[PDB]
Amino acid sequence: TRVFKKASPNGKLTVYLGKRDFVDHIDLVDPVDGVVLVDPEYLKERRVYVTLTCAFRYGREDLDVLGLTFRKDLFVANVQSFPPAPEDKKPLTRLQERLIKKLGEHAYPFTFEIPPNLPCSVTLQPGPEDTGKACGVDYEVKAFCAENLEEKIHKRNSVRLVIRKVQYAPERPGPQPTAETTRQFLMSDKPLHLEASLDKEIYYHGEPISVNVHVTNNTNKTVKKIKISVRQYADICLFNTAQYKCPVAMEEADDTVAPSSTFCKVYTLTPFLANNREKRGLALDGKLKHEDTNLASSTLLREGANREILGIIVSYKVKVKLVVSRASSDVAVELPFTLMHPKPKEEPPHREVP
Amino acid sequence: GDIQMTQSPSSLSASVGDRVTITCRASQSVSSAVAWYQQKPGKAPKLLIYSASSLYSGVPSRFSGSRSGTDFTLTISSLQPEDFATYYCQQYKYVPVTFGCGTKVEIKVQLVESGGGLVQPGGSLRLSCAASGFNVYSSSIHWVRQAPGKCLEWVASISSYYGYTYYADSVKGRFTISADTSKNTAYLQMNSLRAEDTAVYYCARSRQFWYSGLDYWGQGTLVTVSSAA
Amino acid sequence: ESCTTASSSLAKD
Repeated sequence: TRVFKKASPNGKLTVYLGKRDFVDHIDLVDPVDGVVLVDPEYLKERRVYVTLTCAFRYGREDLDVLGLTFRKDLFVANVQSFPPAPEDKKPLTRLQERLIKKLGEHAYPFTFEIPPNLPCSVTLQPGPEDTGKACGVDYEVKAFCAENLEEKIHKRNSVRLVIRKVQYAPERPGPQPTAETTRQFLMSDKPLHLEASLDKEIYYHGEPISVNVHVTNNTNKTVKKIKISVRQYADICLFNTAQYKCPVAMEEADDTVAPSSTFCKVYTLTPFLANNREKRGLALDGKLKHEDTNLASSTLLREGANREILGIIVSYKVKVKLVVSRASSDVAVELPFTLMHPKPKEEPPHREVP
Repeated sequence: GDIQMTQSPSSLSASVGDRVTITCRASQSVSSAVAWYQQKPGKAPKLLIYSASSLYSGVPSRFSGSRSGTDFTLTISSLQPEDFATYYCQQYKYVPVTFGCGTKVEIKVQLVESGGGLVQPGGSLRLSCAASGFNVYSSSIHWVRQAPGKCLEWVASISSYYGYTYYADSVKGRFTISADTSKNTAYLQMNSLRAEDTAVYYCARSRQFWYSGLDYWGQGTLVTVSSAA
Repeated sequence: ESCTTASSSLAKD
């Protein structure tokens, strides 16, 4: 197989890593295991450490202007690399031993443990004139040659690389999520009744989602127009919750449902980037350097989790909006669902110009 | 700049039920963004292997691939009597993705193209690609020309999920691509036509959300240009 | 003021 490598500006430091992503196995995330190549001839300060952090760009502007680097550090950890501690001892992994056999004693392994309850690698859709770093949530591996962590790490004395966490659809599709309502009216002897449902629960990006809706409109009033909104419930916990939401898929129908009438129809909606390009602030998945990505995956919240992660939560919900002859009589019905990657197989050979 | 995928085993034959090898030489570092296909005399060229390693669904295991540096090898341990074809090597790390000429070896889901024919030089025409069983919003669409007696060349591409259109230099601002997502169709308009345009063009599925090899394509359609009527 | 990420190969087993 193949292995990725990154070099420090000074050439003193050559990190080898295997995979730029990690399987969140739900129960676990694949450990960040890699190796470092050091040159003791160039190294004079004899102390080498490598850092993994899950770090978040504090949102866009600071001092009301974009710039600086306000990394709001969700979690940081660093490992003593050279010399390896006489205390810290863990078994070597197959990948890393293969690398050493490629390299020898000059290279030194490291293993990072990713606890659960950690955000998936996501990034907020930058605005059209955002030439700074795309603000968001991602993990970072940085190597350096320093006496101590206190030391002001020289950028020359250091090398960096970014990594992304990913999730994949559970094999068992979820049961159909449905939602039904019955809105009474002061002017209507009998209430309006609404029912909405989806074809399945699990979904893949780029494939259409199909909603059925049934209506009983036996009131004195009509259902004038019906609006279909696939919406992105993105919640953030930078200091507290914030249910900042943006529609992604918007479909309109003038399907008139009169008083004393029935209705039932199927619709299809398809999220994608292009239509929502101009909606600054949308959430997408992992972001490597500058590349085009896909729309944010259906972030999984663990059932056993306490829902207190100071990260980013991405969930997806469809809403049907019935307009009535004219009071806030118009009624919206909400239906959650999952929209996220199919089963994983390989790396992201993202397409771009040479 | 432009990438070349040369082929050493250009002409082989007289080989029955044996292990034979196929070497594609990459004009540049391409990592694993390389795929190999096979094509009969004038049929739909189907996928064989992508990323040089992952053999496709259903394809017999007698087909295998390997990569050494920028050099690429195909093995058939034993040539099954139907395997005789032209086998195409193609890098797909850079736009334009490029196909090299393949290997003649011999012995002594719905997708369809449409809208081709003959056109006078300097004319214009529309080419159609009906697709069925899948979705444009999950699958990229690609038109590729096959000049008879010349290698394959990607010419047109739509990322409907991103709404991006790629073309090659010989069709910059000259041939236009579009896709009726409602009708699940690809349309390509040809302007100011010349001799090079006379070839059989194919439309081909990708798997847009997560790119892989070109799996199932159409039957190909001829577009002819001639000074006569 | 940065470098370039490249790759490398291995042998199975």
